[PDB]
Amino acid sequence: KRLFIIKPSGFY
Amino acid sequence: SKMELPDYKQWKIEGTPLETVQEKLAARGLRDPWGRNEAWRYSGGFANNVSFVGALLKGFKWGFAAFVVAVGAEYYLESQN
Amino acid sequence: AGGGVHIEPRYRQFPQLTRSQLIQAEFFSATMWFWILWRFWHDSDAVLGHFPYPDPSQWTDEELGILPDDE
Amino acid sequence: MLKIIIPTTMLLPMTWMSKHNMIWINATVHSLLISLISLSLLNQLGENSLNFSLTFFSDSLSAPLLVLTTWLLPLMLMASQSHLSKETTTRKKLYITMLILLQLFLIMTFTATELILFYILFEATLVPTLIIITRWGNQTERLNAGLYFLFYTLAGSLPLLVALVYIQNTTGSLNFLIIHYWSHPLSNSWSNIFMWLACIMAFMVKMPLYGLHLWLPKAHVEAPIAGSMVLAAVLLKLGGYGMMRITTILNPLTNYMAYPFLMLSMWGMIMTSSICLRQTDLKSLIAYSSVSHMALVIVAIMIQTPWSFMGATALMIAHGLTSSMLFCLANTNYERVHSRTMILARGLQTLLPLMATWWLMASLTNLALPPSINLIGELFIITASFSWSNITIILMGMNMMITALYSLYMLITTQRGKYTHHINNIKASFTRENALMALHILPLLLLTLNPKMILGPLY
Amino acid sequence: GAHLARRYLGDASKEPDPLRMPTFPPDYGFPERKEREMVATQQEMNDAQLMLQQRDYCAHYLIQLLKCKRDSFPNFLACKHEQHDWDYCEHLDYVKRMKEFERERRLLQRKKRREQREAEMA
Amino acid sequence: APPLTLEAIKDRVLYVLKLYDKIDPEKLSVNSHFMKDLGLDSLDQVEIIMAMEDEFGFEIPDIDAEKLMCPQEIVDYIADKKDVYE
Amino acid sequence: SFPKYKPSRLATLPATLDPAEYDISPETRKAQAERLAIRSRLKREYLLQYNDPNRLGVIEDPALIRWTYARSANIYPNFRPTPKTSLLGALFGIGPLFFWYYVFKTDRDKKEKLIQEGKLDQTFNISY
Amino acid sequence: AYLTHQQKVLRLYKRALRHLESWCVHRDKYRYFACLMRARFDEHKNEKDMVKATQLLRQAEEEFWYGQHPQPYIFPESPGGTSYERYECYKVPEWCLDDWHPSEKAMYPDYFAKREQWKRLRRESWEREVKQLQEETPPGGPRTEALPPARKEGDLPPLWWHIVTRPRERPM
Amino acid sequence: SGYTPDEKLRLQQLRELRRRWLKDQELSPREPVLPPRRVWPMEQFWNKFLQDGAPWKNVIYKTYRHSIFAVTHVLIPVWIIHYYLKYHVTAKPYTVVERKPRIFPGDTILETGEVIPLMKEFPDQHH
Amino acid sequence: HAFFKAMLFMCSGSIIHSLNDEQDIRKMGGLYKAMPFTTTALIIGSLALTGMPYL
Amino acid sequence: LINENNPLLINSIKRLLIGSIFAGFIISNNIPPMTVPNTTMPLYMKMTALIVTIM
Ligand SMILES: CCCCCCCCCCCCCCCCCC(=O)O[C@@H](COC(=O)CCCCCCCCCCCCCCC)COP(=O)(O)OC[C@H](O)CO
Repeated sequence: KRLFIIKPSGFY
Repeated sequence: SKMELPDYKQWKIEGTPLETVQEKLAARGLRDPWGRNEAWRYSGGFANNVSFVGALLKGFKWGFAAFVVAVGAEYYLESQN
Repeated sequence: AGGGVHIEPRYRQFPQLTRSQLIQAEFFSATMWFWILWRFWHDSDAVLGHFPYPDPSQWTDEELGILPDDE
Repeated sequence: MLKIIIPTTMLLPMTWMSKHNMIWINATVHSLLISLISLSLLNQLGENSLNFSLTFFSDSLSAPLLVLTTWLLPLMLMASQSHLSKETTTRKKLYITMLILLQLFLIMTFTATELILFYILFEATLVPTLIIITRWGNQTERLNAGLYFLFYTLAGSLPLLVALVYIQNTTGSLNFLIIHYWSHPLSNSWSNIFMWLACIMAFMVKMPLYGLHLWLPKAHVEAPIAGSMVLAAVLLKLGGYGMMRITTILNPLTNYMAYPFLMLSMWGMIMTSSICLRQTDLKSLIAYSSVSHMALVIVAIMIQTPWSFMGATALMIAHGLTSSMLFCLANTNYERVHSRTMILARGLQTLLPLMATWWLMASLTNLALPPSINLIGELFIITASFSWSNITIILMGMNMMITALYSLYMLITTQRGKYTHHINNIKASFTRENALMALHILPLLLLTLNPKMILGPLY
Repeated sequence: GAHLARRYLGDASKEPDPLRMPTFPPDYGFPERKEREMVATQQEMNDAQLMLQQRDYCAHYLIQLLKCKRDSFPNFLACKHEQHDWDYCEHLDYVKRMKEFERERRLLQRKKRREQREAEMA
Repeated sequence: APPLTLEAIKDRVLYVLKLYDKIDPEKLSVNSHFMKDLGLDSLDQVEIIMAMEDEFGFEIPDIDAEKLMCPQEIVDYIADKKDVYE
Repeated sequence: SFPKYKPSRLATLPATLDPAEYDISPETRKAQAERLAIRSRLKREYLLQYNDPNRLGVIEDPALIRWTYARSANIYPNFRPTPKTSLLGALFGIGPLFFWYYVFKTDRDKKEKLIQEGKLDQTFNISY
Repeated sequence: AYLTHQQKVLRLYKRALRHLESWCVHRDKYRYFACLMRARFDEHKNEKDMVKATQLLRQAEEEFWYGQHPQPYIFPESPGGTSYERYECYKVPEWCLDDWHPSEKAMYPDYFAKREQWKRLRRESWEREVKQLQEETPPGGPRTEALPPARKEGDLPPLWWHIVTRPRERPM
Repeated sequence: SGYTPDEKLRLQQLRELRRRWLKDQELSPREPVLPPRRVWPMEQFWNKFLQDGAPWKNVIYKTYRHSIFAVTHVLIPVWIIHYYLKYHVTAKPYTVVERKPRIFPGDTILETGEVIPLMKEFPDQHH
Repeated sequence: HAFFKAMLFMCSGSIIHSLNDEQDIRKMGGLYKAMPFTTTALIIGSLALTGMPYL
Repeated sequence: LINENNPLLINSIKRLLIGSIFAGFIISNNIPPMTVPNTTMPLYMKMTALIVTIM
């Protein structure tokens, strides 16, 4: 399967 | 696959070296309550493991086979010289 | 861990193998046994000791130049 | 000379007369522009100092510090426009006025050609910093903190005033060149020691040596971010500049009287770095680290060895840039957590990944990891000290060993480890904080390629 | 070998100390002894980049080994006879070493018993 | 490692209690409370959970080990400890 | 019965060999009954502010700020000069300083002695 | 709370066997020694003198504290084990994901929509679940850290958010 | 002796919400919806070339990925190093100091031609 | 030491990862037939470490 | 879940295996003879290199 991984926003 | 769990009619204690302790407990006066657990570790392909020195000389039979042809090749080559 | 692994696990059983891992096993295990005594055949002396170690006691005093007790 | 001064002071009318919201912009523009012009002054000739007039001159020692101060000036503006946004325009303008007025004095004293002229703005830097610590400081004990910082330096500076004017009445002028050329062997007469003590204690106080250092933890912690950087990155270093300049007429008295300070400094650095190993406050820990590095320079300057001066100037700058950065690290973390305890916000790396890096080279630079300029400083000083005496390496190297433990101690306690569950206000880092942090680290490694720029006149 | 026990467990006066020998004069005990005639002068042994501990009498059987190694490249199975010749030379050098060791060893016990023989008669 | 899902757990779970000779296979139920009906002494209950411990490879804290009491509840505590939801 | 385990400040006695709780009283058990109650009294409201949706901030621990205060400021106001404090201050103060002074003084008093009579070698020492 | 004697014996039984496993290593020895270790346990089960039972467990763990393997066997995931919070550095709290930039949030629309439901649910449930707390809180503060479930229908059990929304033990 | 029915129910819902939450932690077939990606002329040429799939394409695929990796990571760096060495570093004295090439008895040199003398005959040691 | 000592680690690492990241030497046994290549690799490495002649 | 069939593990281990099998033969035969070789060992202690490990 595939499930959402949580990660701090690296966009900034 | 669905990881078919084998039907539990094969991992008993007879033959598996645990039963030696089983009668020893019977000699003491107790019945071992978990022999069928360790049975898989002493049954199937997991049984009859090689001895210690048996591990180190693994491949000797082929290693010696490569030896005899090797000396034959060089002895003939030396003879031709 | 998707379906289709060639090493599909087992429960309380001997895991399945493949011919590839066996043939890669004994060959190096055999060729290690090839190499150890192959060099033994051709380089026996170094491990054996090659040149001998002489024993000092048997050597007389003439080569050692040890003059007799009188002088 | 003038090409730096008038641009600095003419910057003051700009901030006062600028638009309501453009103050940060135009001030930052020309503060960086002033830095560029100051870098043009970085050039030096072989042996004769770059002399401009009777009032101003620069040498291979003053120039690296000059470009450092001008380089600093944008950084406080960058570091301060977060806790001063909710303030009346006049107070913001006044805050900016304090910084550039402070920075203006720094250019003046470093370029001063006369010791008294060096002296007049030597304490004049105190008035703007006193305002910064007291008014805009964010704490309660800042009031007692400002008093401790103010009185300590004055208690040491006033003997210099009596000493300095005594030189004028005895040896004519106090022009730095005229002192150096007409230097005479200071005698061992029991007055000359008090002569020696007065000419030295003033620079001792604002270069915290063990015993005369309790103002610094109270100076740094309660001061606002901009106050902490300027105080730790340049202010602890006027004392340094004075010693290289004023020790010209303290020999050979420096040879014999150096002993009490050398023992106090060498033992003090082990003690102070030990305090760093068990500091509850992040800002205090960085502050005490400054004492250890600064105390190393005390031994460096007071040995009076060519190598010792060179490593001093290397640690002169490298510590200042590093200490300013670490204070930025603590500040950038503080407002998010609104506390100063180190263990309050653990495991920050998992939340802020880039700050994990910025904290990482920051800790490595303070580690004197080669080839960072800090290593060139410490390693040069160790060799000079070792030539002076073989034993000191036991003290010297022990400091590096202690310096390792506490430096990564803040790294593990804050950055690494498990994130704190209760806190939920940690937002992704503003790119201002990120930009500022690179503004600090990047010139440091850029300096690694050219140590000769900051080695000093002894080079 | 066993002389360690003979020195420490037994008396120490009858084992020639390795830091002391030779002590008796070489001519003493050796009438008309010959000198180790060296072969490769200091020049050739020098520019061969020969290391000091190898700058010995058997070094002559080491230098041409390098020459054989030079032409042997890339083959590393050559120089077998030359290397064996070199090792055999060090054997000849080595076999002399304990010969000198027992030369001093046998002499000093001989000196001891001779001394007792020439002292107890009085 | 393929996702270990609760159907596999109970299959492996009841595999071991059925293995336990003190609990012969016929009357194993998913919610068969041990000493209430199977008569398994609580002193052996602190023993069947280490059998579970090696079965799935992890430690069961004692605070809940004494509370791990029924084969379904055995499975239930297994699932959340390894976030088994499928 | 192999010899016992004697504890130490660095290797304390484990609770498995501690005689107190193995000899409980009809009072000590009562003592360890409100221990959990106050612990819950500290845990309950903590989770309340921890699980509060409106809560956007940091749950300051009064114990934490107490520790920082007691270790930063509440020392001198509670300090009293006594022979224990006085001697320890002198021992850890002037003590090491004067000790290092003597060590460095005699070392320098030997170094200049050697070079003054030419009893030391600095043939290749130039970059001092 | 009350660490009554029977739990202590179970503590003794469980941990000693684990140490015994670390000693015998081989399964047959471990099985054999466990039964005799078991046998010497249940044989003394008839003691109306609970103090004597305590006296029997004075020398008990003292022998264990002698007989303890200096390196007991621990599965790596447990405290002391090799894989202890090894994957902690990966797990990140869910609230940090609210910070995500809208473009990042747009990359996962439906899951973020599901988050909104959870955010909505936890909002009104908080007042409901907190209201259940005071109305049934025992006098003189909480006596036991155990938390009562949701008595009525529909409402969620109090203080459910962090336990339910706890990051999974294998985050990657 | 097993949870009390209330806390058994508490763990029941705690299980139930956790299952729903863990279920809600999944992805979707479309997820993640990444944006358009800038592409260059060369890569999709390789893509359509490799679409055939037979080993004829892939054998020269690895060699090309090895080709441009050799040029831009081995061939280029050694070029600038040689230029730096040959005309900057070696332009300064005592920067690249060799060892004297060890010469052996009987070995001639090419710079001045002559062969230095052979070794004098050994004392004939044989084993 | 660069060759055989470096070996023993990922040879051990092979058993670690394959047997569910377990590093306690008391949990293996019978791996000779289970991982013939890893077992083959280790015996050569151990023999090299012991100093078996000509290798 | 015992498995080593992954080529990455197989290739990496085998790469050093052929390295470790020969290893010293190449290096010792290739490097110039640049340490002094002792020749006359009394056989009793020349076997010690093998006696102690075999013991
Ligand atoms: C908080 C206390 C101070 C902190 C530490 C500061 C440094 C310690 C020493 C302070 C010295 C201050 C006075 C020095 C002024 C310049 C000294 C100088 O130039 O040297 C003169 C040294 O002469 C002095 O007498 C200087 C003062 C000596 C110290 C006594 C007074 C200062 C200490 C007490 C006042 C300050 C302490 C605080 C009091 C609340 C040379 O004159 P002379 O005596 O050689 O003149 C020729 C002839 O011999 C007759 O004059």
